[PDB]
Amino acid sequence: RWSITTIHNLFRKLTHRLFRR
Repeated sequence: RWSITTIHNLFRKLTHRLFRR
């Protein structure tokens, strides 16, 4: 369970390798 409200932006690119979906 990944609860990322706005931070999702700093992850969508940072962890894009994992959250590529």
